[PDB]
Amino acid sequence: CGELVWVGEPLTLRTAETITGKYGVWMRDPKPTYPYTQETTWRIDTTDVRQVFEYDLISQFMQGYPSKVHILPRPLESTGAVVYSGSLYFQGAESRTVIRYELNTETVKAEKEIPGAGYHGQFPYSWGGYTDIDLAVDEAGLWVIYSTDEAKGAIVLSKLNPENLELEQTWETNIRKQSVAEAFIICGTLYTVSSYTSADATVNFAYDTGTGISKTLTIPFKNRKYSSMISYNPLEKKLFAWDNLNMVTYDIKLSK
Repeated sequence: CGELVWVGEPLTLRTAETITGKYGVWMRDPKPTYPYTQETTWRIDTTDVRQVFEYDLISQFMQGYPSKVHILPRPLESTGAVVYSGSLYFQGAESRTVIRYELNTETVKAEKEIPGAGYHGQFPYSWGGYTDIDLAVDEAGLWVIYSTDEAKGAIVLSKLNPENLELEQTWETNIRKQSVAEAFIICGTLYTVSSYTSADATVNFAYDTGTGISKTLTIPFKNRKYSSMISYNPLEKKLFAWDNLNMVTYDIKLSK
C-alpha cells in the first residue's frame, strides 16, 4: 500500500454484446468467495431497478447470457452498489438504509440506516442526481461515503463491518461533497475526482484516514463520453469508470 502518485491514461475495455438487452453497470468481487471466483461478474439491470444478472464465466458475460438472475428484495436507489466477500451491498431506494444481500443464498443478512446521512438529492456530488450515499471497497474492506446535516455537506466516511454493517470507525473531512465529481478510496485514503466534463481534469483532494488530514492534489486525470461512475477494484489495482455502456480502466501506481 501507499499514497497514489500516478494515474494512467484511460484504456477501453471490450464491451459485451448488447443483443440480449442487458447493459447496465457491471462489477466484480475484490474478495471472491466460493462458489464465485475472480472471474464472476454481476450486472445491475438499468425504472425500479430490481434485477441483478450474475455470470459465472466471462464467456457467458460477453455473450450476455447470465448464469443466474437475482430478484432483489427491495429496489435500489443508485448504481453506487458494490459486491464484496460474496454479498451485494446497495442503498434501498428513497432511504438511507444500506442492505447486505448474500448472493448465493439470496438472503438479506444485514440492514443499516447510516445515522444522519442525507439521501435522495440532499448531498450529491457536483452534478446532481441521487449520489448522496456511495459504497466503496479498498484493500481493507467496505466503506460508505456520505454527508450529514451535522457535517454541513462535508464528506463523511465510515468503515463498515461487512457482516452486520456496523460503523466501526467514522471520519468527518473538510471537503465539501458538492465540490467534486466523485470520490473513491485506495489504501485507506479518500481521493476525489475534480470533474468528469473537463477533458484534462485531476485527482484534486486526498484525505488520509491515518492522519485525519486533507490535502490538495494535482494528479492528471484524463476524461475521454462522460463517465457516470468510478470504482476502485483493490484486487485488480485499477479504477473502473463507467459511461452508461462502456467501461474504461485507469491503471494506478502507489508509493508502496
